[PDB]
Amino acid sequence: GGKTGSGGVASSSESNRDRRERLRQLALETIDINKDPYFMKNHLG
Amino acid sequence: TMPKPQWHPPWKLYRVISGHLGWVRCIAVEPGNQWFVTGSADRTIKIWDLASGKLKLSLTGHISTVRGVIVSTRSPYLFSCGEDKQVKCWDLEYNKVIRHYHGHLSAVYGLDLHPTIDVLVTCSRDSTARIWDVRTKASVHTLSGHTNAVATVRCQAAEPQIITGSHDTTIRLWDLVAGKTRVTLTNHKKSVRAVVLHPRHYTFASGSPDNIKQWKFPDGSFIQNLSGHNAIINTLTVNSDGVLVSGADNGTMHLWDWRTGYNFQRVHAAVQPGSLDSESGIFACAFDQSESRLLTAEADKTIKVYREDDTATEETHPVS
Amino acid sequence: WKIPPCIVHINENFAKLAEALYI
Amino acid sequence: WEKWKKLTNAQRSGLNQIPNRRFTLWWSPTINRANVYVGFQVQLDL
Amino acid sequence: KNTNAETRETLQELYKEFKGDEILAATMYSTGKVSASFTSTAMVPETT
Amino acid sequence: QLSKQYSSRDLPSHTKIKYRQTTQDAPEEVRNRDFRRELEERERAAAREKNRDR
Amino acid sequence: EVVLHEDKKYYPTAEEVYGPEVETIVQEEDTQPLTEPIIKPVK
Amino acid sequence: MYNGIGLPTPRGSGTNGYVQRNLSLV
Amino acid sequence: FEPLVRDWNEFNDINKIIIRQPIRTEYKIAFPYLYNNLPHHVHLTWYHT
Amino acid sequence: TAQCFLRVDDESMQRFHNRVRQILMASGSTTFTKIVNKWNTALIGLMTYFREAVVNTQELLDLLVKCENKIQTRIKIGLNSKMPSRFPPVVFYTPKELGGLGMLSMGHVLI
Amino acid sequence: VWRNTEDEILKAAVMKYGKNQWSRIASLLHRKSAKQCKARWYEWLDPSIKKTEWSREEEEKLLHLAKLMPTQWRTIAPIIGRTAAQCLEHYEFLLDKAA
Amino acid sequence: AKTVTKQRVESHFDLELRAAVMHDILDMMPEGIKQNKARTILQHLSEAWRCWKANIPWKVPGLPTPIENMILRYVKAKADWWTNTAHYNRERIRRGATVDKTVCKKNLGRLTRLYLKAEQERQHNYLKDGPYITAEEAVAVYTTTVHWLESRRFSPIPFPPLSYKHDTKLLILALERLKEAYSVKSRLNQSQREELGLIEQAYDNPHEALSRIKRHLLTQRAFKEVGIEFMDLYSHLVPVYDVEPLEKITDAYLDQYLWYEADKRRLFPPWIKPADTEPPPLLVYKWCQGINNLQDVWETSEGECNVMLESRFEKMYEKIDLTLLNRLLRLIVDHNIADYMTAKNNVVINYKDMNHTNSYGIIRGLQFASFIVQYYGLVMDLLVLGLHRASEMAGPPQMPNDFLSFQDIATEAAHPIRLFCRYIDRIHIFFRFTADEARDLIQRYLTEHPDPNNENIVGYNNKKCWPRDARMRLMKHDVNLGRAVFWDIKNRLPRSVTTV
Ligand SMILES: [Mg+2]
Repeated sequence: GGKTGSGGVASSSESNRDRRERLRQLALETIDINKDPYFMKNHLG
Repeated sequence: TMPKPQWHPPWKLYRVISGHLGWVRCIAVEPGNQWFVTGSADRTIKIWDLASGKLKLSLTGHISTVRGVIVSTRSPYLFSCGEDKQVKCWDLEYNKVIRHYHGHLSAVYGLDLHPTIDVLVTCSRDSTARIWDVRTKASVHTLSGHTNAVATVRCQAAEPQIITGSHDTTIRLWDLVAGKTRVTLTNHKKSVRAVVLHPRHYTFASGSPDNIKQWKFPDGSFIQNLSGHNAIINTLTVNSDGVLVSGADNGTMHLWDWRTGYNFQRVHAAVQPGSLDSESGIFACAFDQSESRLLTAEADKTIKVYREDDTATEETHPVS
Repeated sequence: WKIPPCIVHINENFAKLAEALYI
Repeated sequence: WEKWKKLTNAQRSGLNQIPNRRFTLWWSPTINRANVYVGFQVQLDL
Repeated sequence: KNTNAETRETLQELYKEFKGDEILAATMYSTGKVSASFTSTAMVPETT
Repeated sequence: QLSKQYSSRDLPSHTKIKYRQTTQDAPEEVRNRDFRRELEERERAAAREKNRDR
Repeated sequence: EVVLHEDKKYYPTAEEVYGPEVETIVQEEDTQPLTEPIIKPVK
Repeated sequence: MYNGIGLPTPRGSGTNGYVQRNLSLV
Repeated sequence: FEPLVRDWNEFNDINKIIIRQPIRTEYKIAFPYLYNNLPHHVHLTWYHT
Repeated sequence: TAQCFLRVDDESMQRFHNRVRQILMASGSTTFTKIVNKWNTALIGLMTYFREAVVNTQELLDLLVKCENKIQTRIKIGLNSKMPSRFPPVVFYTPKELGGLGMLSMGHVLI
Repeated sequence: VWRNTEDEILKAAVMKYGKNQWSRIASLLHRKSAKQCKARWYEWLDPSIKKTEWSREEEEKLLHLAKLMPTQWRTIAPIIGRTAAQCLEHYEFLLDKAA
Repeated sequence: AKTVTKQRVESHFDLELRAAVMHDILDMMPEGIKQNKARTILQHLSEAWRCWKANIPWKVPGLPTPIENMILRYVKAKADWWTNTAHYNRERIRRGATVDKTVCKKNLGRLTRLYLKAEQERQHNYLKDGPYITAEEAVAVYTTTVHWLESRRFSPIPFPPLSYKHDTKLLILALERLKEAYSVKSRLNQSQREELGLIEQAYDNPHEALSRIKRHLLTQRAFKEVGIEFMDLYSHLVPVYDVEPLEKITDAYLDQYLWYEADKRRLFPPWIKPADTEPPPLLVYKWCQGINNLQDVWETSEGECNVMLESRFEKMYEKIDLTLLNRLLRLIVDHNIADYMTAKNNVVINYKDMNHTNSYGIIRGLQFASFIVQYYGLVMDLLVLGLHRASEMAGPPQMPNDFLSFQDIATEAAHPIRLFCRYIDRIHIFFRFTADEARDLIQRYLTEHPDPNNENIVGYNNKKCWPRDARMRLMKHDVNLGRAVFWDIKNRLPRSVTTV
């Protein structure tokens, strides 16, 4: 049983974009927990 | 010190009944001494013959642990009380539930009957007790005022008529007709789960992991301590002959003298074959009506029956 | 009373079996 | 008779009502007769 | 078992040449063996 | 503050108490009885029964 | 004395755990069907 | 006549439980 | 009506019987106790008016 | 020189019955025609295996009556009524070319 | 198969989430599923799996078992502490060095 | 003040279990003066329960004993409740009282966990109490199989050659069999999509495949892990094993290959009977029609007795032993294939979160497990019949017999066992005794298992489906012959191998 009032299911392009973004947060977490002074995220991402 | 205590013989294990499928949590004896009744955490109420220990019958109505049973002296009724918040009235001539007392708000931890009138007292985990009219299933009084589970309740005909020991570690003696607390005894340090009344001595005892205490009616005055049994105490049960059995929750059960407070025997039974050793523990004790046999209901699903030892004397068992 | 926070055998007849079979 | 995209839970399960719907439309002058036992009469909307 | 020469001569040579073993010979609060053996059937049951 | 709501289960039912009669086991006969010897008797009788059993 | 897993007795028996003088009943199924009242009525 | 033939109750049987006698009996 | 409650016998041995007239439910109701085992909660009705 | 009397075994009756039971149980997510396709498959698989042991087993014949009419009743319950005159036999036994459901029957025998 | 990048993304994911939430870790990985994740961690990326050289008693025990219980590598391996693929390759390797 | 009905039964059991705990010790056997960490003893209690359910040995390193005993006691209370509820509902489901559809699934999950706890214990007990089969029984079994095969003049099955001619036929059959699973092409899943991909690419390039296969068969002896689950047939459950598609393909091929070669070399004698020549209704016909054609079979004049005994081998797939089975396979195939099969039965078996390692029995969800079961059953046919009668039934290797035929009438009537059929592990035997054979059999039976009290008549089980005019009649001589025959057949089978 689903529910009423819901959108669809995210399409593979949006799923891909957010897989990417989640991966990036995973990276920020690990470089946080490993405290890196040798890092940069440049103005192009 | 004190006079010298009476010498009582010892008690020896002589039977071990096994038929339950979960902890056995309450036990009681017929008036006329033909059968006893056990209520267990497998949700059944079994009825055993007291001579042979054969199981005559098993009733299944409850939805969870039966946490107390009792049988009416005046009417052909058994009253059961459970953790499903329900209190039932089994009629023993059809073997059928005929009456049910609704209104508690959490498990009903124990239940007792008035010997003269037809009323019922039940104590529960919502930190209240209730007085039901047996016959019209109505709550005549809601004894409130404790501040935690009301572990146990006893009623008597003399005054005060209702004694409840609780888990906020205090005892209260209640006026029934008024329906409110006369006396508040705050002498125990840990939760009070067992209290008992002497059959012929206007006195009562109250046990806790600290120590048993003896007290005097009707205003609840200290009399003496009783110490030595340092374990969570699930049951106290007193003979006619000043024997006082205190059965604990780590298995051990000590026997005392009601009067002088002298612990003369210490029993440590062994668990039924396939049990862990941490599944030793005693939940109910009961003297039979001849006060010759002592039944116990155990946390390893057994009923251990002890008898009086007939071949011992003060020179076999010196008194200290 | 402090509480921490929650978060092979081989018989020797295998040998006598295997070598009885090789023989 | 009547010879990708990704779907939510309740699309990947729960029956398909359309073949039931058309079995009822076809057999419908029987499933909807007038001589019944108990049944309270009602007019379709418009 | 007198079934055949293979079995007779087998058990002869086995009870002859076969001698005791080494690796699996060696290899066959509280501690916690109770809790272990209780929430795991893959152990020998201690009850104390 | 006594409400007028009500219940199917609180209708009057079982309005007489069956009192325990003379033959079943009235508190009178319990006043009388000798229990220890009666129990000794029945226990011996059962032991004899399960002796004849085996 | 190789003990096929079907037997495999752990758990010392009753007589050995309690002793030679204490009796030991084991009452699963009961006598006395449900319809036979405990307290009988009179007539 | 329920002559030991038929159902006790034709209630949960999926039939009306109606009974008759084998007309081609001889 | 719905039935009230819900192996081997010797009197039912088919070698020992004589069926000259076959029993029927009319007989089993006319004589409840002669023609029926365990006849329970039964009224014995008869009339030679 | 001899005769063999055949019957369907008890455990084979019980296995047929459990198979119908899981048809009915996993049908709140099927359409009428798939409930009847599974009934048809199970009933052919029983009849074509046993074939004359079924004629001689008086307990099957009852099993098949009750099971067939439980399947029909689940289709009624799928619509929203069990009136016996809204659903004559014609709607269940009509072949699937004429739009019916296409049941195959063995419960219209005399037992 | 598996590439340095993915192996390290795995390492990071696991070390964060914990070692039983395989479905989300799978979700982090593009074209990798929880079966493969779990296998990879429990055979090659678990740090209690040791990639060193064999003690002589390890080896003599190895050959003793592979004679006791022939071809049962999953059963043998834990009795000496390497994964069964390691045990298998090293047993053939001793057999062939003595070939 | 609402009742506890049917949907709050589990929720309520836990309200009250964890209330009782909090009363019980964490406030009546403290002396952790500070603030008694009851919120954390309750967390132990819930992890002790998860570990019981997953069969993990739960031990928290330093934790006072009273607390450990309290936790262990209450987890055992919850486990007794959980298990008795599983018993109760399984009876209800088996006879038919629920149609509720969450109880069916809760109960399949409960009994799967209980089965896997029992099973991991049974494998541990193997590795501890040692091979249950002695070194005398194992040697008798091995030597007897050698004598069989040598008198048959079998010709062992060789490794699938390099330029073998039939391999694309055998692989085409494999893959057709595998696609039959996904006949419908439903929503299947990731893993079934991937398996279908593998089948199609190995359908396109049939030699990359066969190269891969023969490589696996040559080098691999450590395989992935297989998953398990149960199929609920409402009266019992059936295990269903899920193997990885690569190895599924290598086994499908090995299955086809072994069966083709075994039947060409005539490995399986004709009484091993799910055979390809007839369906089961035809076997029943041929058995009736074989009995009726035995020689003077219906005569009782001189006091003969026919006995038809039929039983089951009672746990073969589960006390197969992987070391003895490796050697007994080596007598038959190439030591490479024997080793692949025997090492493929020893995998890690995995359900939701419980894992264990198979070491004792057989995974019946492999694709050559038909072959392994029927070969082992051949060895046990030999222990039941003996080599002499089994060779009279199978006839001389230059001129085999057909299902239930013999060569002459002398040989057929030279023994009590006249017919024998063994369906996969079901055993149907037909004996024909003379008066004195029967009398001596019953003598030696009674000598050992004396029945002075006429209680043999009680255990006997007949078919309460025919009328008593047609059932079996238990006279003393009859039930005693029945029991003697069974006692004599059940003595040929060691108890560490199989029983009856
Ligand atoms: Mg919802």
